[PDB]
Amino acid sequence: MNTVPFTSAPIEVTIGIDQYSFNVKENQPFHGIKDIPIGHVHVIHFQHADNSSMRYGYWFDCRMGNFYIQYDPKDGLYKMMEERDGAKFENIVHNFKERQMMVSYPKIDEDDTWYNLTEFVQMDKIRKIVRKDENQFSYVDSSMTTVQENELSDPAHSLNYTVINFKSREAIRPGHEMEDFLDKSYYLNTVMLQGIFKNSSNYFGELQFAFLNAMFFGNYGSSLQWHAMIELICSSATVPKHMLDKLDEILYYQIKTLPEQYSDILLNERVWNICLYSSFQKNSLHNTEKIMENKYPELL
Amino acid sequence: GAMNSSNYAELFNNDIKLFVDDTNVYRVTVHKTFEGNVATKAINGCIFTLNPKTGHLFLKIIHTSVWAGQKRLSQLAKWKTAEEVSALVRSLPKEEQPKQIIVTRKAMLDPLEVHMLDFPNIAIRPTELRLPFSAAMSIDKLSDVVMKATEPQMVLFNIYDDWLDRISSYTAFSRLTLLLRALKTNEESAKMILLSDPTITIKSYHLWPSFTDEQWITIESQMRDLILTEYGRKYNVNISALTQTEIKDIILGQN
Ligand SMILES: C[C@H]1CN(C(=O)Cc2ccsc2)CCO1
Ligand SMILES: C[C@H]1CN(C(=O)Cc2ccsc2)CCO1
Repeated sequence: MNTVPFTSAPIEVTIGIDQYSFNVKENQPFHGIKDIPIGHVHVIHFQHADNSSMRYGYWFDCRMGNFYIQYDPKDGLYKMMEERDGAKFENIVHNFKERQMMVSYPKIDEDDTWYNLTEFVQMDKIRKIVRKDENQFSYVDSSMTTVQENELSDPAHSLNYTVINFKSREAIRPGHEMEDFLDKSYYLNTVMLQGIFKNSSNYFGELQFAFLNAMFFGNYGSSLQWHAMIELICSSATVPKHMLDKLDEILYYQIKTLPEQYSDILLNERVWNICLYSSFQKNSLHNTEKIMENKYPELL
Repeated sequence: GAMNSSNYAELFNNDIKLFVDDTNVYRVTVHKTFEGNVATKAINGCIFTLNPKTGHLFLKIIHTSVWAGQKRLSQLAKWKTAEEVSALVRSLPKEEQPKQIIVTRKAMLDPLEVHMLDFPNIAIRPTELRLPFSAAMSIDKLSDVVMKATEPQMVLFNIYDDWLDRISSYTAFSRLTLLLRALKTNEESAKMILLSDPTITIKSYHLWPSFTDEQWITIESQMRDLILTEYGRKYNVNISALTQTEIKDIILGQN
């Protein structure tokens, strides 16, 4: 189990760690988060008490280095940093645990939620979507735009998700216009899976990362990407049986974790009704259809 | 965006544009089978692709053989229409290609947009006007060439005959839409109006009779009356009680 030490908490803030959250008061004796499960990516995120504007946060993997948080009073935010001096790091870390100045990552043993939301999410792929190579962790916030949003403005600060566009020459073979538009199997299987993502695991990891950035930061472009990647599969007549079964599980845990009160803004009514009731896969997503119908019947 | 009454004049500007109407592409007769079930028989159809500024009509004849062995024909017809409009554009020199294509039915938008992805600078637009181009098959010489076709074929017409020598395209389009609206509302009476007079004939290279300017004013009046007459027969309205303001709106409201 790993630890993320905070130099201090000079401003009142709600802190997120994966699907958990807790409040820290202005100048409260908080020195970080302990017992973080090794083996998964994680996200530590922030919403200032005095300005809910800009949720922001950091994707990280404790296996890739020793990371800590320190507030920057000039830039006005909690920043992640890497500590290269391992013995300094272990030393400070031990002092705060001995003083019980850290919150414990609160993983119930029955619970597989975080794994099931991040099964296919890899830090290496995150770092290709979020380009900032000098750091091993990745900053995301509520306002960051996607490369596709910028096509339809600062390129350094963008989310470089894979562009999906159903009315694009990439999606549509000359001569197969009706076929390729009404059945997106070519675009899914040959262009995206074989061509760009190489395998379904990488496709699902992007889908899961887009969902998490939509949920944790209210990032609109991420929400668009999550829905595009679902719709692409649901609108394909030919999908490997194992991908459909995995997608059903992925979506089930996503719908299960979504805060009920954010469903009106995080779920696209058109996409979900199409996917669940009209698409080629309308009968292939049993678990997702059941939780959707019992939890958000309004949306349908 | 969409084309409606606020931007009427854009149709008659110098930016090449075409209307595409797909309402006569997939045509059927419905009949009873020997077993008492119902079946359809396709008949020849046509794409109606019109430049409203010049009158040029690209009439692609859709022979019933294009449907052989196909499923979901009403859906296919939209894509076939789009395929053929795309092929027409690509066949035209660059300086003749349209800047805008206006589809009379919004179901044509995605089919045409997808087929035209290679032409990102051509705008595909809907229209709120209810244009009566379905009545094209009430123009005898168009209906004839469609029903006689034994293979796919493109035929070119000027749907304004020689009118543009004497009137503007805004007036020519107004005359065409009034004629088509009347033929759609009461085809027998409209043809009676157009052909009642033996002394006025249709030139071999024309679609409509050779009316003088004054006779066109008479014909246009008789067509508005036909639209008003049918309007009253339909809704059981005494037309005699109607005021001129009420009439403009009834006739204008049809398109
Ligand atoms: C540089 C600062 C860091 N600080 C911290 O508390 C944050 C920290 C924890 C482990 S590594 C960094 C204490 C004094 O030394
Ligand atoms: C010049 C105008 C003509 N128009 C019409 O529909 C006129 C019309 C209306 C009812 S019977 C005839 C379409 C837009 O352009």
